[PDB]
Amino acid sequence: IWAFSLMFLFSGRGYWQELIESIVWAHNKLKVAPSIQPRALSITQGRAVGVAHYLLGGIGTTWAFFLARIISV
Amino acid sequence: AIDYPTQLSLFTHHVWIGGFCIVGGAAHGAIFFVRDYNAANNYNNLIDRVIRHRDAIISHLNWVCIFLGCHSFGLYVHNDTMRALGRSQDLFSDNAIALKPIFAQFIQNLHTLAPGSTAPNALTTVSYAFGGDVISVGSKIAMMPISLGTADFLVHHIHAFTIHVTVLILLKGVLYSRNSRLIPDKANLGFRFPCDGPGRGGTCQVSAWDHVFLGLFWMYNSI
Amino acid sequence: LDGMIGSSAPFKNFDPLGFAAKADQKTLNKYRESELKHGRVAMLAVLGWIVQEFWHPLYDGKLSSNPLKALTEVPLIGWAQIFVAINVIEYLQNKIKELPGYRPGDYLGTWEWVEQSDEGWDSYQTKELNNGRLAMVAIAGLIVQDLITGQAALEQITAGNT
Amino acid sequence: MIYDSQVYIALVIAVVASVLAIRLGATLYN
Amino acid sequence: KAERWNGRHAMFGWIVLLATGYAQAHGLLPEGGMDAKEWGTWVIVSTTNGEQVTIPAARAAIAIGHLHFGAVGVFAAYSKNSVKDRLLLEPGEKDEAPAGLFPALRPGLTKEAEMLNGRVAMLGLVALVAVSAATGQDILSVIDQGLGGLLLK
Amino acid sequence: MSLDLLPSFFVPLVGLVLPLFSIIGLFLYIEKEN
Amino acid sequence: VSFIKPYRQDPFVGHLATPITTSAFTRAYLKVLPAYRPGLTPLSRGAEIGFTHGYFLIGPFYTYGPLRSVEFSLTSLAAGLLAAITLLLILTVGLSIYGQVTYDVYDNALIVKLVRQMVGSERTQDLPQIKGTSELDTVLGWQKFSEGFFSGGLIGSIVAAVGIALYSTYL
Amino acid sequence: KLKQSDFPKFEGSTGGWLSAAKNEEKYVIIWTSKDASLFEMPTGGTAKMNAGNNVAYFARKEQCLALGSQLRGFKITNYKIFRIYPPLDITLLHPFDGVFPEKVNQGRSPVGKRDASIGGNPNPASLKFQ
Amino acid sequence: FLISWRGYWQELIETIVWAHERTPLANLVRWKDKPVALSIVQARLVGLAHFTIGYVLTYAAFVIASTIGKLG
Amino acid sequence: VYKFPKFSKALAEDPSTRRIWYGIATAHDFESHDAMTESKLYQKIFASHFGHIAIIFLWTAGNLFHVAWQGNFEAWILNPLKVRPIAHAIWDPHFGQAAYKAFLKTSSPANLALSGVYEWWYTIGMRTNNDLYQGSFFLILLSSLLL
Amino acid sequence: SHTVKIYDTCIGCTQCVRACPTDVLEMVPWDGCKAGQIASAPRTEDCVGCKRCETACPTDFLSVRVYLGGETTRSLGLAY
Ligand code: CLA
Ligand code: CLA
Ligand code: CLA
Ligand code: CLA
Ligand code: CLA
Ligand SMILES: CCCCCCCC(=O)OCC(=C\C=C\C(C)=C\C=C\C=C(C)\C=C\C=C(/C)C=C=C1C(C)(C)C[C@H](OC(C)=O)C[C@@]1(C)O)/C=C/[C@@]12O[C@]1(C)C[C@@H](O)CC2(C)C
Ligand SMILES: CC(/C=C/C=C(C)/C=C/[C@@]12O[C@]1(C)C[C@@H](O)CC2(C)C)=C\C=C\C=C(C)\C=C\C=C(C)\C=C\[C@@]12O[C@]1(C)C[C@@H](O)CC2(C)C
Ligand SMILES: CC(/C=C/C=C(C)/C=C/[C@@]12O[C@]1(C)C[C@@H](O)CC2(C)C)=C\C=C\C=C(C)\C=C\C=C(C)\C=C\[C@@]12O[C@]1(C)C[C@@H](O)CC2(C)C
Ligand SMILES: CC1=C(C/C=C(\C)CCC[C@H](C)CCC[C@H](C)CCCC(C)C)C(=O)c2ccccc2C1=O
Repeated sequence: IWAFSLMFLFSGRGYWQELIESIVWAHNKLKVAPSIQPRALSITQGRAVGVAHYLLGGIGTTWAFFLARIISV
Repeated sequence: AIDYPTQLSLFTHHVWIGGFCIVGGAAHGAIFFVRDYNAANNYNNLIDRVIRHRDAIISHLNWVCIFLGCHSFGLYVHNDTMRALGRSQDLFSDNAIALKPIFAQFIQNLHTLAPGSTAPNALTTVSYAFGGDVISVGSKIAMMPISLGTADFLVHHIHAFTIHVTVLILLKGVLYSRNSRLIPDKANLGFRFPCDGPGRGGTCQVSAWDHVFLGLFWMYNSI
Repeated sequence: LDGMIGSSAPFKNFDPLGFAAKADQKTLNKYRESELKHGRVAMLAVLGWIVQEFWHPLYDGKLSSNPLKALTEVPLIGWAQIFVAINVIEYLQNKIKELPGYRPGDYLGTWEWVEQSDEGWDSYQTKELNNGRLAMVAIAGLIVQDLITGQAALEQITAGNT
Repeated sequence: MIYDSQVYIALVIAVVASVLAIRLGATLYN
Repeated sequence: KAERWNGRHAMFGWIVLLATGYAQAHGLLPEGGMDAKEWGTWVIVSTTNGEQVTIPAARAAIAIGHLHFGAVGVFAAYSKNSVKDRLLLEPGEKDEAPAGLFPALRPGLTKEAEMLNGRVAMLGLVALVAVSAATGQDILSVIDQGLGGLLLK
Repeated sequence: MSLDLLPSFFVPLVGLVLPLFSIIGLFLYIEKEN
Repeated sequence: VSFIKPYRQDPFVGHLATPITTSAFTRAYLKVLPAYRPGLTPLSRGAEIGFTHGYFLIGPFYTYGPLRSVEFSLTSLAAGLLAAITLLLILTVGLSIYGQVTYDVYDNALIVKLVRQMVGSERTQDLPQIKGTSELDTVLGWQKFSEGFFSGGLIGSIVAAVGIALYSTYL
Repeated sequence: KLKQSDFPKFEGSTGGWLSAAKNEEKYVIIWTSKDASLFEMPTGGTAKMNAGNNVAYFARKEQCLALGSQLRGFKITNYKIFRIYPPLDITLLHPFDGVFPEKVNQGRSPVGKRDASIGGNPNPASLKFQ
Repeated sequence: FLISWRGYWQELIETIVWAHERTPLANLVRWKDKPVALSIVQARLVGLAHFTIGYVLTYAAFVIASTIGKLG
Repeated sequence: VYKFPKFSKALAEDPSTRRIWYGIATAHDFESHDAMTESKLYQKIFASHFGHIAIIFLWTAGNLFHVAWQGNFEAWILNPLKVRPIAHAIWDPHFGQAAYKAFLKTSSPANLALSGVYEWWYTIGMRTNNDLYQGSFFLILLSSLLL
Repeated sequence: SHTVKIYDTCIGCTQCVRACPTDVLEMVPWDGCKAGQIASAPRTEDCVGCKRCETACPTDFLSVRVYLGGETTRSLGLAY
């Protein structure tokens, strides 16, 4: 999860929107494009997702490390 | 005290909750400044005077953060490179250049002497961490004097440095939430906005939210 | 004995011997400078006397807690540095004294900001002056008592040599 | 083990290659 | 300008080489090697089998003397407004005119005399290095041969 | 002068003097005017 | 009373008149420093600054260098002195290049008046503009300042080394 | 208290202009207000208008224009922004023809107008080495 | 350099600029180029360069040292 | 603040430090330089290619010389499975005595060679520290040719 | 300084002009749309590149386009 966060933290919205463009092209080619137009997460939401995943991954890694170490010994 | 998993988990959990809540307090201070702050109602009061010299505060906090980081972390790196170069007597260690936390040891001595001298109705010190006997329950140590040496000096200054940088990010977010030299009308863009544009060389993350984002990162580091 | 700051309730314009009734403004400025310097030095001296008596962390302990005895125990090369620092400070004060609008005891240059002084500013200046006077009397008493008895402040009080 | 003469002349030839390098560097302009 | 400065340095260095030969011959020029325990591992030259060959103490002393002279030079370089002859040319200043194949024969403490002597000293250093490289002896050995034996005596 | 003295002659020379002169030249060049 | 006011009655400057920026103590203390002391040529300012700076610079190098000694060692003192002198040389190089790239003036406090009076219709930045009227703000002034800094640094480092040796030997 | 009587009653902030607006350019905004309204400075905090002529100096055109946009909330419209070079070289900037740029005024010519949409732009490969 | 973007570093640099401009004994020294934060593309490049250099260095150290210390 | 990005007037007029940063990162984008033609582009690329090949040959010559001078190539020939190849000697003033002792190989502290040049040169028929020196000399000559 | 171009897809809705923070754009008479007005960019020397102008553009792919170019103390938004 911590490594997953870096996708949102390091990248930008334009690339994901333009990739969603081709995915939407495929869906339209198969007549399965949703009426609710799929858009990439906003810049602020991309940052929020990145920081939330970063915190969750780091805190969970420390959580598992601490708990296993201090329960074993 | 003899259930070490419980003690470790309780400490870590409560410190994490504290750090998150502090970052949230900074975030909502910034939100108040953006939304609920009225310039007319706060003429020449404390809030106004703080905004009027925000530059001085932020610049001196920047200098303090650089000083603390340089010192703490570079003493760590100096120790690392002296050890890697086979120069064990050039470290910032106890058997080397020693940085004794004398102020904290003085306080530790004052507490272990408190019962009968300054707390005359006490029978024992408040905590054995300040000094005293080793308290063991079922052959497991409950509490014991926590000695402070050069290793605790460095890590305490690391704590101070990380806390100062987190405060720097959050205070810069709160103070520059309404306006700046870059964006003189940042309050009109709201508390939560990505940028003002690629101009001015680039105006990413100028919000105040983007400061609660970076401050969350630095709080994670510190905690 | 003028509209000068420092007149308090118990004895307003306290000049029983008339030292100020004949002096000009320059002599009165000199008197105020001397009084303020004496008061500040005496406040520092009283605080140091007491704190040294019940706390002397420096010099690896030693430096007997009784003042007027540690006066002859400082390495005498630390005395020189204190003397030089006081001298440099007073050289800076002398340089301040020629700045325009200088006031007798004002080394912070409060005349730059304080035009048309308030009652709070005058009251605080009087507070500083009165505390300085009390500290002058206290330090004179401290030195005299330690000379005649040989015990320090908290030592003489603790034993009961009163 | 190479001699002092071997290293010295290699250093001298290296100097000549250096003067040729700045001439190429300056010819590729400021 | 560069030619004049290099000629001055070449003459002074002929003097320095004579002084070094005299010091080596007359029991000066300290003996042994530098103390690695005192001056770190940077003075260690090689370790053949369990012994550390260090930089000779004589080399260190000669380097210190050369450091004195080079420091004097660096001060004069960053003292342009107080020295009689500057190291570099001021913007506007124009380089003295080349002396040519043969500088004017003006004896005494003249620009031409110093110019000629600097050229002669630099040529002498070039010839000394060439002789040492071609024949294979030490520089001081070549100077000793070129003085008959009156230097290393 | 032996061959083993060349490291002690060259490493300080290169790694300290060359940075100094290179910094001087580069700073002078990039701070020029027209 | 209020002890913070706009600087020089200008509420639009990025500055304030606090009890630290514009206090009489600050005024006198900064006016006795070599950088602002009246009656000093730029060479004298540089010499005093270099003396003080070398004097306090030899300290950390000698005390905490790579060749320290809990007792007094001539090698430790020489190492600290050489390190301080080389650091002063680096600082002098920086001063020289800074002055080379910053100013183009040989006599200030006049050129400004000349171009404010006799017009400055030229390439500007030498006739017009000109930041600062101090003698330190000229090509000649900064060159002498750097020369003084360098010489005074050498002298002060040597003096501090002598003092350190005397203190370690006779005390 | 202040250098000029028309300055807003501002206590000064460490966010005003710097050495740049003494040797490159400074911007001054002038306006007349009916009331001594309390407004927020683009640089620091709260200042008080004068019931009459008001003059403020800033380091950027954007700061003056942000102040002017704030003034519109006070029903103030006559604000005018000038650029001052290192000497007293005053140039009127914002109400350039006396009419705000949002309102069409005769005597303005189109600058930077292309007589085609975006799709008519030339291919970059045909704009190589010019 | 990758997580923190510009805009947050321009205001901090402005504060540093004010601090340098308003301090005695350092007003004598002024920059010729106005210090500004790295551009967005430059910041991306610098973060990528740090990421790549650290990646390469740490893996080279690991592979070499592990092979040497494990296989004699 | 001028004359550094000689190839770009737009950058040379930048009053900020961005001019220095962008001057480095646009130095080799010849197609974007001011007053640019195709002939000059190809000629500059050609000369840069020559300088680059010269750099490569100088790097190889340096490897050869340092193996010949501070390596143990000749000793490695007689026992390739036990002798560890040496890349070059180390002279670092920051070393302690312990670091000197640990990095000490034969006569001076040195780095083991992980480039496999010993095996490559041994395979192609090199048996002497004078064969490597000849290669270094020839490669410096080739670098001079290319420059 | 940055480059700002206006295209005839302009509908003269003035949202670009009233969004410019540095007074770069202005409305000028025109005869290519119902409103009889088109945006102009006569003060691009003050253009900062914030692109607020084209965030307020309602036309399909914009009628005001900002091309970032050479930087200036005005275009970099430097108060120092
Ligand atoms: C290991 C990675 C790393 C490091 C070293 C830093 C370092 C720093 N960050 Mg941070 N940061 C990081 C990751 C890191 N960050 C990440 C991942 C994020 C994303 C959220 C951030 C976000 C962030 C923000 C938002 C802020 C910082 C700030 C700071 C600075 C605090 C002041 C200080 O200590 O300066 C001292 C410098 C150091 C301690 C670095 C090491 C220096 C060595 C030990 C000493 C000097 C070495 C010497 C000069 C080398 C010379 C030789 C060389 C020329 C060859 C400091 C430069 C704050 C700032 O601007 O500064 C006040 C700030 O506001 N950072
Ligand atoms: C901030 C972190 C830090 C600190 C404090 C030190 C400290 C030290 N290092 Mg070190 N080092 C560090 C990081 C640090 N290192 C890092 C990150 C690396 C790896 C790149 C190294 C690599 C390294 C090596 C390789 C060596 C050292 C050595 C040393 C020692 C001597 C250095 C010296 O000559 O001082 C020079 C000091 C000065 C010129 C003075 C600077 C400090 C002054 C006093 C500041 C004064 C401020 C003042 C109070 C302001 C108020 C003034 C008032 C009038 C208003 C010293 C103990 C050497 C050693 O062996 O020592 C044991 C050595 O060989 N270091
Ligand atoms: C007139 C003032 C004065 C004088 C002459 C002395 C003299 C002495 N003190 Mg002392 N002291 C003073 C005030 C003074 N004290 C005050 C006010 C305190 C309370 C903080 C102390 C606390 C104190 C302790 C805890 C100790 C001494 C000790 C000593 C002795 C050794 C010197 C030393 O280490 O000082 C140390 C002094 C300090 C740590 C505090 C000094 C702070 C100064 C007075 C305030 C700032 C002065 C400034 C430079 C000038 C003012 C600026 C402006 C007003 C113009 C020496 C006899 C030591 C000793 O051997 O005891 C027997 C010792 O351990 N002093
Ligand atoms: C690119 C090839 C290359 C590389 C990376 C190195 C690397 C090194 N050499 Mg080296 N060397 C080389 C070629 C090379 N050498 C050649 C061809 C010769 C024969 C003349 C030497 C002769 C030589 C000696 C005699 C010594 C070193 C030493 C060293 C080490 C310290 C650096 C130093 O003092 O350089 C000094 C290098 C020279 C005086 C020769 C010049 C190097 C080549 C010809 C220049 C290559 C330039 C390169 C292509 C790009 C330059 C970039 C520049 C513009 C910034 C270091 C490991 C020292 C050592 O072993 O310390 C332990 C040492 O004493 N070298
Ligand atoms: C190739 C690069 C290189 C080289 C060769 C050196 C070399 C050296 N470093 Mg160093 N260093 C470097 C890069 C380098 N550094 C970098 C990049 C950093 C930052 C990460 C450091 C950080 C560092 C620290 C923190 C310290 C060193 C120290 C040292 C010295 C080793 C300690 C010793 O025993 O000397 C003892 C030193 C002496 C006896 C005196 C040496 C003083 C200078 C160097 C002599 C120069 C003479 C010069 C020609 C004089 C010019 C004329 C002048 C008089 C006018 C040595 C001179 C240590 C040292 O000595 O500090 C000064 C030390 O504390 N270095
Ligand atoms: C290298 C020598 C080889 C000898 C072999 C052994 C000796 C040795 O080892 O030496 C090294 C050594 C000492 C060397 C000392 C030296 C060279 C001092 C030189 C000082 C030069 C000075 C003052 C120059 C002044 C010039 C000026 C002012 C120049 C100038 C002018 C003027 C004159 C024209 C006037 C102009 O006027 C205007 C207009 O400005 C300005 C200017 C600039 O132009 C000690 C070595 C050891 O002590 C150590 C290290 C260890 C011990 O255990 C063993 C020994 C004793 C051997
Ligand atoms: C500088 C020089 C000597 C300098 C010596 C100095 C400073 C002295 C240093 C010392 O004092 C110290 C410091 C310390 C002492 O302990 C050691 C010494 C050493 C004693 C020799 C130059 C010697 C320089 C020489 C010999 C130059 C020869 C150049 C020739 C032949 C050029 C020919 C051409 O220019 C033409 C004619 C036409 C062109 O188109 C083509 C070509 C071919 C390029
Ligand atoms: C000038 C010189 C030295 C000058 C020294 C001076 C000024 C010293 C001045 C002093 O102030 C100092 C500095 C320091 C003071 O404490 C001492 C004094 C004394 C006060 C040496 C020249 C030294 C000059 C030398 C050694 C010349 C050697 C020339 C050779 C070998 C020529 C060979 C040829 O002529 C043939 C044989 C055939 C030809 O066809 C081909 C060639 C090759 C040209
Ligand atoms: C991948 C990515 C996207 C695309 C991401 C999208 C469209 C999110 C898609 C989420 C799906 C549709 C729903 C979530 C599905 C998960 C399986 C549910 C979460 C798991 C639960 C256990 C919580 C961005 O929009 C973006 C924006 C800015 C910076 C970086 C990025 C970025 O990295």
